[PDB]
Amino acid sequence: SVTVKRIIDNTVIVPKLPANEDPVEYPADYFRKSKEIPLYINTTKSLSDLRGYVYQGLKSGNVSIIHVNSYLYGALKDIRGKLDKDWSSFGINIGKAGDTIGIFDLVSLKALDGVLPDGVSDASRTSADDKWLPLYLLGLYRVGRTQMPEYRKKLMDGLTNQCKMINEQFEPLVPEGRDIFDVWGNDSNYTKIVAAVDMFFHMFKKHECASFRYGTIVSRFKDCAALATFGHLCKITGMSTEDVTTWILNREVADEMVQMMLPGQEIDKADSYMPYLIDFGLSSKSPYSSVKNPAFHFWGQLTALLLRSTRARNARQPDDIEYTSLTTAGLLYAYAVGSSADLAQQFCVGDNKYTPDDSTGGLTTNAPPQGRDVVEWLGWFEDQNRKPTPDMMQYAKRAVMSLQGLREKTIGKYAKSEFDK
Amino acid sequence: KSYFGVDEMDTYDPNQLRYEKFFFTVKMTVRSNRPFRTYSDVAAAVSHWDHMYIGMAGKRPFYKILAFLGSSNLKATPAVLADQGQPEYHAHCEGRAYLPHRMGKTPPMLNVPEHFRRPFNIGLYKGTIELTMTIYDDESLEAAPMIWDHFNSSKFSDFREKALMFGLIVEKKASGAWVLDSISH
Amino acid sequence: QLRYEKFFFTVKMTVRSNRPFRTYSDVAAAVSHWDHMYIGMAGKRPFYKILAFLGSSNLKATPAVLADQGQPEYHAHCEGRAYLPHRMGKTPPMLNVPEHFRRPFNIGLYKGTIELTMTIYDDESLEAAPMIWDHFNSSKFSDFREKALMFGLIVEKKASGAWVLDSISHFK
RNA sequence: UUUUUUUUU
Repeated sequence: SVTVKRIIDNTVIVPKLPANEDPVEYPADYFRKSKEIPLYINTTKSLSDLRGYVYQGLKSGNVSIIHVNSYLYGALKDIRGKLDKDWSSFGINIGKAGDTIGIFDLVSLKALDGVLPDGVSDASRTSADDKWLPLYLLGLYRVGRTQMPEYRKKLMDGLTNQCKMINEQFEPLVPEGRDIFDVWGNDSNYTKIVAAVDMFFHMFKKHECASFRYGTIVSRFKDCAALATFGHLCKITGMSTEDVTTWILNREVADEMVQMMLPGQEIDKADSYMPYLIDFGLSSKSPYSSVKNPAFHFWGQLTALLLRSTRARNARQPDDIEYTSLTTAGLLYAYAVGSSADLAQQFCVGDNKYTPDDSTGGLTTNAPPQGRDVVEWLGWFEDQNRKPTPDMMQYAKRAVMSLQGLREKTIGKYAKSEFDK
Repeated sequence: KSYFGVDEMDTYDPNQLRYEKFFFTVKMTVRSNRPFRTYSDVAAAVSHWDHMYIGMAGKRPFYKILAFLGSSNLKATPAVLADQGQPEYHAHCEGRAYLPHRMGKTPPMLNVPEHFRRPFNIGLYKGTIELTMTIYDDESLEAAPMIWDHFNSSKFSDFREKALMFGLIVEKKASGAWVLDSISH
Repeated sequence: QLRYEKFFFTVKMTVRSNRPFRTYSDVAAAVSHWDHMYIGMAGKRPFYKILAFLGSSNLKATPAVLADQGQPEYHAHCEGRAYLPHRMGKTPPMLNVPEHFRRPFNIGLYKGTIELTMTIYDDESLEAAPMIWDHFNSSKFSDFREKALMFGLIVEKKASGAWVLDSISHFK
């Protein structure tokens, strides 16, 4: 904080900020208060009635959500497995090495209350059709998330192939007309079930029923596409994390970095609840989203774009961010890393480590400095004013000379608009 | 009781009289040859309207009662009198009725039509049945008549027998009217 | 259980039709189904049927019939105080309000309309009254039970000495 | 309503 006093009167005031946005939450705060992830379902009806209800509702296309939830509960309950290690996360524990667990042993079950809708029942539904029905429903959930006809049909054809390779003579349900199951994403229990299934079948990938994971892979990194970008930039650059966090040169991505790196919220633990913070309900607005970290996302993906990266020409271009300042830092860093290759001795035979024999030099001119360090680059940048070098712009242009596909309001579009000039 | 722990009491007491008011609309058609002698054959033929039931569960008692009502008061078409080659029987009804039953609790209904169509072959008789029904609960405060009252009974005799012809077990409470017991099926 | 329930009763019966009735059996058949679609008080339903019997016993002609034979028409009216032994258990409380029904009757040979205006209500008085069963004019013969059954009313003619109402399934 | 590679058994 800082004090700002009215000059003419010497009065004291404290300028606050408007809040059109919403506050931020962390997963650690959910397990610091209550320790049980609730899940509400119905278990009044037997399995055959739910099978009939689901199958007929899907054939007609007027199935209810509660019946699908209860059917998935009553189907994914006899699946189990072994357990290797000591699963635990955010002060919770699950089993111990050398026992068996189910799929719903990760969340607490309870009793849903209130009146329930009706269905269209059938009295001929062979059991063999359970192998692929949960898979079909999860695939429907997956395909109902992207609003694009081409992608939608490609994904539903992949889904039909997935069902065919298991139970061929399977036929499509939910016909191509009135669209259903796109409202289900607004529900909370369905996404909890999907997330639990995805985590369980992600840890045990050798399970014979692993094909269900075809339908739940979009649910893991949801609303967290700022960590992915940071990792991709760390891999493309090839440097350690310390050098990457050093090269920021502006306190707008740094605010996001401080917002994204707190003691709790354990990252790098694949067997944790972190990636599923959204679906499980642990947080409303995830701090790693791209709507609260726009500068970080844009700078990271522009640096990635300027270093001959593949996953750079399909990102989006968030607005309300000053492109002139982040762009310059990204360009400087890209030129710095892609214009000096660090060579040196790495493993030394006994007492024979090569030493750099460079004390006499002639690099007093505008030519670049060798090695990669912000200290010596800021000096050269300052001594050569803020104007980018013509060689730097030539490198940037040749780095983006050829680009086939582009989409409106994409970082590729912005780069081809400003740098291709 | 033959085992241990297999529920106890069922305190909620499903076994008790509950009343349900609702609008009903019915339309039935039957086609066959060798025109249709006697009423027992009516029950026998119509009993195969739900050999493979695909209707909205929870309405089976209502649908069975409704089929019985429609079979009760079906009127033969003039063609039956004029020509015997291909007789036809038609029926149509509509109103508001309230039924007592103890099957359980019925979920919320909806004003949707349901169509059924099946062939039959009972010994000498063969043909087709085609029904179209629509039932939906009413929340008004009118004083509707009992569904049983809608049966005139001046044709055919006894209600336990007839209720059994359709697969429906009922009771003959002395001081009131007939109340459902269960669906034999 | 033999329960004696007291009530004041008023009844007005009217029948209109063509093909004027000849035998009492046809009239009884026509009147027995006066309640095709009953929407009255449930707990008074059996009692009304008993009162219909009374109206049958009191069938009368009017000068209208003597004025023309092509509009057959019969009237009847009765009223008073009575009490009835019954084995239906317990009857709910009853109010004093009029009730009316009008239905079409179609038995083939005879077709027309039947109108019944009834008002049965509690008798809070403590004075003795005769038997309601010993109120009709059908001293006639022992076939009172046959008439009741033809209407559809089950009665007992055992050593009790009366024609007490027995049961329902009056529908047949 | 969230989202922001017409990526993904």
